[PDB]
Amino acid sequence: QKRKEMQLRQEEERRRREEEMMIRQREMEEQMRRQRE
Amino acid sequence: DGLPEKLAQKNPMYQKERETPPRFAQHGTFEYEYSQRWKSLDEMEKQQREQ
Repeated sequence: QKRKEMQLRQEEERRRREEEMMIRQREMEEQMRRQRE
Repeated sequence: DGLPEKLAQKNPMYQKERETPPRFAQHGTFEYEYSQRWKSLDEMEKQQREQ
C-alpha cells in the first residue's frame, strides 16, 4: 500500500508536468504558425 | 480609400504592433526621450525646406 500510494503520487506529478509541457508546446506551435502568416 | 484593415493584418507583424494603444508618451520614459530626437529631426528638415 505504501509503494502504491507513492506510485500514484509520482504519476500525478508526471501527468501535471506532461500537460504543462503540452500547453507550452502548443503555445510555441501557435507562435510559429503566426510567424509563417 | 486608404489601407483597409483586411490588407493590414495580412502581414503577421501588424497585429503585434498594436498592443500599445496610441498615446502621448510619458516624461522620463525611453519613448519620450527618443521622441525628442525625432522632433529635432523634423525641425531640422523643416528648416532645410524653408531654406
